[PDB]
Amino acid sequence: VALDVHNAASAWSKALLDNAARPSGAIIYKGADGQGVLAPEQYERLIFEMETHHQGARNAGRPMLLEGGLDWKPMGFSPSDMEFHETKAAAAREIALAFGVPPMLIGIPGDATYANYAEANRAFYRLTVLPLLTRVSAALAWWLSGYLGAQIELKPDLDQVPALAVERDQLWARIGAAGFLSNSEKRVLLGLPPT
Amino acid sequence: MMLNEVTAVPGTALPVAEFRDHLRLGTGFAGAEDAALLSYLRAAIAAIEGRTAKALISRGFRLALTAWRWGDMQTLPIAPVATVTALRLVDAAGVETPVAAGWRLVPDMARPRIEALGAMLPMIPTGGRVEIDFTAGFGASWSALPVDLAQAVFLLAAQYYELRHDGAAAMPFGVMALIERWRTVRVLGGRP
Repeated sequence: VALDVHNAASAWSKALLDNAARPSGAIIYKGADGQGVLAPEQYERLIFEMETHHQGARNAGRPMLLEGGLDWKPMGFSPSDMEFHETKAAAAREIALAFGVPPMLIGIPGDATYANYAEANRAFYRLTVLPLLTRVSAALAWWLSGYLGAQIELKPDLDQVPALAVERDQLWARIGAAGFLSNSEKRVLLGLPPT
Repeated sequence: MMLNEVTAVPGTALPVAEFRDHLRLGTGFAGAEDAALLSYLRAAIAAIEGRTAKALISRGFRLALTAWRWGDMQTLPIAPVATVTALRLVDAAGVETPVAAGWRLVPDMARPRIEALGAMLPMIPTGGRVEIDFTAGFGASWSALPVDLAQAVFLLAAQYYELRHDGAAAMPFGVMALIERWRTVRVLGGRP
């Protein structure tokens, strides 16, 4: 549903820029009667003084002598910005909610849930990447081990990955400052071969 | 900018005979002499050629102005123009030297304008303001007019005849609704 709200609200603004008549105003010619068109000698005159003198950036404010019968009624365009703007941004985040990405990574505007991207990238590789890749690599581990005789295990390393470095350095600071246990006893905690 | 006319219309070009056929003919009594009727048509031509900025009998004008508006322009006010006669360019005292080149009359009912060739228009001396004599109007006779404009003269000159002072009495195509398409529609009240 949120894909269809996000597609159509971006197609709302796409269409609205392509089929919408705003006028900057209207010159109303009622006439002596209740209705009256103006002659083609008058209409070519009225375009020429509207084109040359009253349109453009170079003509902003010409005081526009309205004769008897003529009138300039300026139109507005009252909903200008933000046609389905917050329903699109909420739809743009409930797409990111389902796939599991946090909104900081792809660039969704909104509130700051995560702070400084080192915890937003670490939340990405722990909530929706490493749970996803450990289920694919475990299915590669069983299916490929039907071809060679020995059963193989094949799991992601969750080390030398750059997003879990804030997970890793506080581990190296935790047992590294634990000075009571010996040097061969803390190499085995970090996954180092003791020498 | 004065724009006085050279010669008035003679009255033998005005339809004082066709006005009484509008006035009392077909329905009525077969009243006043020609000098009373002719005082009401030219009082109704001059009311419509002032509201619509036209000329209707094609007499000759003289537009004497002191500064051009642009250098490729100076629209002429009386609308249906033909055959600008001369562009006299007097000095102070005025030995009265005409010019004969540089401009083109552009006959146009919208903006009858004088539009010099290129980008430069004949300049004006100090004190010697330039005069234009032109012959603006529809035709020399009355049968050359647009008939709706000629009818609104008769609808108005029969109003000035059949009721004398400013008394009491709008129909679909009245006097106002017929001359509303010969009036000048301009929406520039600005600097240029």
